[PDB]
Amino acid sequence: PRVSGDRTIQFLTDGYLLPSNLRKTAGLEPESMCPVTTKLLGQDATIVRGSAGIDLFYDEDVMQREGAMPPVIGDALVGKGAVHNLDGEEHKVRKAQMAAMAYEDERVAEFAPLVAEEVERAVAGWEGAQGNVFEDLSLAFGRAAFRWAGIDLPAENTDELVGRMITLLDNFGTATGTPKAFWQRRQLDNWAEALITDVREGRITARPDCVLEHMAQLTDASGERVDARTAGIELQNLTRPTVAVGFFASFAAVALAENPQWRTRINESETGREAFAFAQEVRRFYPFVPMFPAKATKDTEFEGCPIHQGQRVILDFVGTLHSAEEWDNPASFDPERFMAYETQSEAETIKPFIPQGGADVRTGHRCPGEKIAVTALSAAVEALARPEVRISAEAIDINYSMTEILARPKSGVRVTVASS
Ligand code: HEM
Ligand SMILES: CCCCCCCCCCCCCCCC(=O)O
Ligand SMILES: [Cl-]
Repeated sequence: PRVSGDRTIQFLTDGYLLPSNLRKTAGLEPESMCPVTTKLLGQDATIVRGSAGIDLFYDEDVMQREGAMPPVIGDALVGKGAVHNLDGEEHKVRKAQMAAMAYEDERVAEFAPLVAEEVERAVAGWEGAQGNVFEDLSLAFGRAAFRWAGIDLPAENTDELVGRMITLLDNFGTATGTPKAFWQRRQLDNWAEALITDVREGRITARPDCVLEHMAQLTDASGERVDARTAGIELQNLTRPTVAVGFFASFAAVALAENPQWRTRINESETGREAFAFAQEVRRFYPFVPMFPAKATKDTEFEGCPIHQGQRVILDFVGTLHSAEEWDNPASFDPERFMAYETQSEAETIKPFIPQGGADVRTGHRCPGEKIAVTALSAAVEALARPEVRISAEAIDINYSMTEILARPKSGVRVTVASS
């Protein structure tokens, strides 16, 4: 199944609709698990979804990541030289040092009280006032992330830097926004490089064993220290993605307005299980990652389709999270599908549940921040569900576009907290 012509522009105009549009244009039936091949940026690109597509995408014998992401996205979103671009042993060594910070249960347990504290502070600012879920909880997450990482700055400096990360996250994916994203990337990179260099030269003392200290000590596979700008880029890769949970927190507010019986179950629970399952179904249901790219390292073959060395393989995330072959009633928002699960570690066993990637965190490229993200999103869900929180139901607060990346309600979701 091919679609003719170069569809680079159609990737921009369709956003999250691109993979299902191309499958339709190729003549596949709805719910087909057949690959579809198009041309993107001058080369073939084969879009796959579902469990067999996950296995291909994460097979590092045949897939590499270097060069797979277009730099206009990647250089702005993750920075040059980031772990996302690395392959083989250099990737393994870099990923081990970053997963040691984000994915270890002891460090996640350090983050939990910080994000609960910052979320409660944001929600307190809504009392009798006009709040914004996306802007205010993204800022709360960023404040928690900076304190968690040991980035110790005056309050106004932290807020300004988190503000830059929000502006970057809110703009990297459109033609109008990309110069704004690249400007923020340069300022943030300059800031993080100077902070890393300050720690390495003794001008700033990091808390022992904190994330900032471990990023200043970042080394490569030969044993040499990674240059200071790249280490600052990796420090951002352990704080900016936490700010980005604000997108999921916006959707969670929409979902609580739309599911009042689940909201009641959360408010009446003492276990946290409903809020956890609700947070997971927000990540399953709502669009965040549209798709993700890799490049073939050698000629191979997937379900009768030839894969040429150098071409892209694109894992369709929306189509995997919404596949009728992988999920019962995938168009239904239904937290019951996660109610039997207790932790994010247990949720990893669900093979098509890949909102932040698939396969294994330490041996592959899968996101090492899912425990952090579910912790932050769960804290948001619990606070948003409380009955004094009044979530606006107007069309600009509740609806969101599927043709723009990243997606969120246009208003950010307006909220207020009832006060006497
Ligand atoms: C806001 C929710 C988040 C989403 C939707 C998200 C999504 C993703 C995705 C799709 C990937 C790529 C997986 C792959 O290459 O196969 C990724 C990688 C990564 N994420 Fe996340 N992420 C989130 C939160 C976080 C958090 C909280 C952290 C850490 C604090 C984090 C750090 C990373 C890192 C370091 C990588 C690169 C891993 C690698 O290439 O080996 N992310 N993320
Ligand atoms: C022409 C487009 C091809 C593929 C485009 C993929 C867009 C990727 C966007 C999501 C990347 C995951 C990182 C999210 C969290 C963060 O880095 O702050
Ligand atoms: Cl299911």
